[PDB]
Amino acid sequence: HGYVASPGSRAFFGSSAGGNLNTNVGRAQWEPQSIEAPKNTFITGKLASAGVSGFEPLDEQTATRWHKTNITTGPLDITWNLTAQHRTASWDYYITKNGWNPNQPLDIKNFDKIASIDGKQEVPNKVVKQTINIPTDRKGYHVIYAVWGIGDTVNAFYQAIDVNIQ
Ligand SMILES: [Cu+2]
Repeated sequence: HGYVASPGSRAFFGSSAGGNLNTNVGRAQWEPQSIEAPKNTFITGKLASAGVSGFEPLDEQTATRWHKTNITTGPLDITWNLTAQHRTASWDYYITKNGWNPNQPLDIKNFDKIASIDGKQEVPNKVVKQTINIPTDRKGYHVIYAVWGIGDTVNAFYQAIDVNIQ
């Protein structure tokens, strides 16, 4: 169990620690760490919730629904907080393509992978800090999809992150 705290994930922003910057986020208000589904679950319109019961409100998609963190292109620091550390296989990061439609359901086919970090089947610390590169053809509202792949289960934790790139 874990979430991306910086830039705050869509689920994390639904919690008090995230400032309640997103409203009406279901289970994300209290447990943004709990978005767990089998690896390689990428159902269109169910990326933000990973199809998980009680997280459905996260799947709404419009240009103005969610709070964005202002960021630049180039290096971006990602910080996870893990409420329950687990042995780890992988960390994968995707971002929406230039030209994507922020008023349509999220579809993984409209993202590129932009980073992949091997977990080496070790148990990470409670705070995990990684640096990924945001490609320079992205401007404006984009969604980063951060995926923490568990080493000793068939599951992963899924974190959609709303950013405004300038
Ligand atoms: Cu867990």
